[PDB]
Amino acid sequence: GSQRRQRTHFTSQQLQELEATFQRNHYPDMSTREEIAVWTNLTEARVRVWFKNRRAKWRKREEFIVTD
Repeated sequence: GSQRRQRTHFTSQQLQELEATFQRNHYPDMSTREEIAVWTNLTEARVRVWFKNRRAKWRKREEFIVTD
């Protein structure tokens, strides 16, 4: 098949809830991936793919580092 809308698997609003919930949860699971997807019109696979790409991008950006 193919996509019903011209989107890069996310919207400019969904990406904000993903990078916000990434602050409270750095490693979501089947239950927590669904918890964020449920009110953002996503599925757990979109969340898993996004967090996988975000960890790979975080390491170039150094968005969080432990200072202790």
